[PDB]
Amino acid sequence: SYELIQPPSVSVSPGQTASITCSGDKLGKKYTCWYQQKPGQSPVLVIYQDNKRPSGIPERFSGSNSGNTATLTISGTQAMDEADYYCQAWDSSAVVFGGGTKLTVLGQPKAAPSVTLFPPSSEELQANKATLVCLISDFYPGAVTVAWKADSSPVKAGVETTTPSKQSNNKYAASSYLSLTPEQWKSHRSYSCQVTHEGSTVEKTVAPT
Amino acid sequence: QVQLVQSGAEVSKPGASVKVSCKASGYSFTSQSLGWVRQAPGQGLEWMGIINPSGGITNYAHKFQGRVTMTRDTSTSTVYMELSSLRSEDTALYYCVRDLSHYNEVGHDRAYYYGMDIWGQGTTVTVSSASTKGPSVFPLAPSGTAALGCLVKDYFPEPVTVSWNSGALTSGVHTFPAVLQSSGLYSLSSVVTVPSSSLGTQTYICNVNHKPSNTKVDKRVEPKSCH
Ligand SMILES: *[C@@H]1O[C@H](CO)[C@@H](O[C@@H]2O[C@H](CO)[C@@H](O[C@@H]3O[C@H](CO)[C@@H](O)[C@H](O)[C@@H]3O)[C@H](O)[C@H]2NC(C)=O)[C@H](O)[C@H]1NC(C)=O
Repeated sequence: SYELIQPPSVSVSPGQTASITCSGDKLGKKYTCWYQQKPGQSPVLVIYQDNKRPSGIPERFSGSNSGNTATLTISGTQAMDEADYYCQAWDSSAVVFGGGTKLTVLGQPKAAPSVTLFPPSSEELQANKATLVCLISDFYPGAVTVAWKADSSPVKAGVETTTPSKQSNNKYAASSYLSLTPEQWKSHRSYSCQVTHEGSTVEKTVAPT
Repeated sequence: QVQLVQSGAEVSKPGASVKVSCKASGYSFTSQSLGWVRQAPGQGLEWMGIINPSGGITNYAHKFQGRVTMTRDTSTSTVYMELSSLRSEDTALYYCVRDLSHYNEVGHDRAYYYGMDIWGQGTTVTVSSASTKGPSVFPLAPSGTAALGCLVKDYFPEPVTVSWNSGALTSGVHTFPAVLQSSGLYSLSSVVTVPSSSLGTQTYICNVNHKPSNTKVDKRVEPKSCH
């Protein structure tokens, strides 16, 4: 099944030019769309047929589709342009969406995340349950990806992560939980929480000892 | 004056079915195809399918074949989406969309790709069989500044309020949004960063309050044994 690859986050400053790419096998052969979803409202069509703007869409928004990549370009970005952007194409009449790109208009310098990894409390282990809590705080822009590791092997099941929310200091925070059996907890030497933020990874590690 | 208005929010049990409607207006109902796009909380957009009101032919995404039925009533300018055998991962915001494209799969001679130009406000669908349940609270003990908190686990339905030391401690406190587990119950965490020098002298108690179940629990977060 066809797939479109978008970067999860893209940052610019007010008045700068933002460029969001979307990659797919021979994407230049197909028609592409771009949708803008602001927090709390429905998506809005900003670009259709690779480079056409619906009436009422500002001319700052432009699109291009060539080779294997489609690109949405926003010149002179304003604060109101902060939103999630989705590319969209078709694979045998079936609509396909990209993963989405969070666009951030930087209102403060970037900040690396602070990562704290909590082992299961003895009160939870005594209740025949076990939950790992990875808390991420004080980062900006508000976009992180969390990856759990059993020793050195990735864990996929039992992982639940919240969307980054704003703190009182205008910075962002997020949480991720790894639920497993108490026996899964003792059977491994260590568990790891990897938080990648703006291309660099910060990881913490806990052990049953 | 083209607009799509959708039905109200729904809560459904796993295994059952849910039917959402969408009323179109501002244009001739039979002239454009209508489809459904859903979005799990915090996730991306996921297309479900479309129906051509002129003829009633449908085209569903492969993931939903056998589970979804889309119908239309031209007299009322309304389309419907029925999803059956509901599972927890069907909890999402369901968007009604107008697709100006022409698909061969719904009777058009020449396929033509345009896009979805009008979106409804969306219909929230929650899948869980849980009833009102008070939360259990577990401590996130700490070992310069130290991080401590408490885990508010398996409650229903949102929301839960969390304060620290009966509201006396507010600086550095962050209560995270809740996450819906596959069990159908909500869970969140509340953290507070404190100075390490206080851990032997200052007691830390988080106060949870679940109004739907009249549950108030106070949990003391002691430091751990080791360093
Ligand atoms: C022109 O052709 C269309 C088919 O392309 C005919 O539409 C079909 O009409 C039948 C009879 O009305 C529909 O079945 C009935 O639906 C009603 C809905 O209330 C129900 O009460 C009946 O028990 C029966 O199921 C059928 O759904 C419909 N097909 C489509 C695709 O819409 C139409 O009748 C033809 N026109 C003339 C003048 O013959």
